[PDB]
Amino acid sequence: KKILIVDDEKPISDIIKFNMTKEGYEVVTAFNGREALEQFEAEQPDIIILDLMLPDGLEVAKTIRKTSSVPILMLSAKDSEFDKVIGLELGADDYVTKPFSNRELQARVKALLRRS
Amino acid sequence: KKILIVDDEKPISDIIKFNMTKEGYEVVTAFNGREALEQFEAEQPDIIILDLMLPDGLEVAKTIRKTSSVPILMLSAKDSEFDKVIGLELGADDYVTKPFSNRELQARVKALLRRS
Ligand SMILES: [Xe]
Ligand SMILES: [Xe]
Repeated sequence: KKILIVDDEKPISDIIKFNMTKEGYEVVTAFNGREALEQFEAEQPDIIILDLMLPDGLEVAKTIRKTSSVPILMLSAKDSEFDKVIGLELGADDYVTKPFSNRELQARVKALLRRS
Repeated sequence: KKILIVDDEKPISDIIKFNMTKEGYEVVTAFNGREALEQFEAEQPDIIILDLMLPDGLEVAKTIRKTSSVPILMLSAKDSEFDKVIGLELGADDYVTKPFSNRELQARVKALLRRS
């Protein structure tokens, strides 16, 4: 399976990339909203891990949902009700906060792919 | 023309109703998100003035846009960039803050109907 990690912090992007590669996923990366959209169209990932804050995540997920039902897992340091709810309502299938557990992230990615 | 005013404060709802009636609009009212949706479907207004905070406005406008291009003018006490931008991106044609000028509200309603 192919995962697109949309994350503007190269340290976090590398941790997720390393862990998904170890699990046997193919990884493509993007570091802003424009790159996320280009990678999305060109690579057709099976799942996207999308941070909410990008050079926004809300906007990327909105435009994606115009054409695609690809599962989106939103990742963010923002952990209030309002953040989670508006990520889910704007199309996220799931919303995990940072810092996260590597094993939980993996379990939640598999649960998204299982249902999809 | 028919205006649906979705506002959960009966004092503000009455000020807008009074002013739109004086301008020759037919007015229907709704005081929460559920009533807004019911009035929308049953009354088919030409325009909707939608407050953002309801017993949300963001959710109402989202679901409306699933089926309809009816012009939406968002009205709110929240006046930050983030509020305006996410109201517009979630489908509002316009975003006016409270307190507002009665004459400006009227001018902006007419400008929405002119283009539509
Ligand atoms: Xe958005
Ligand atoms: Xe929403």
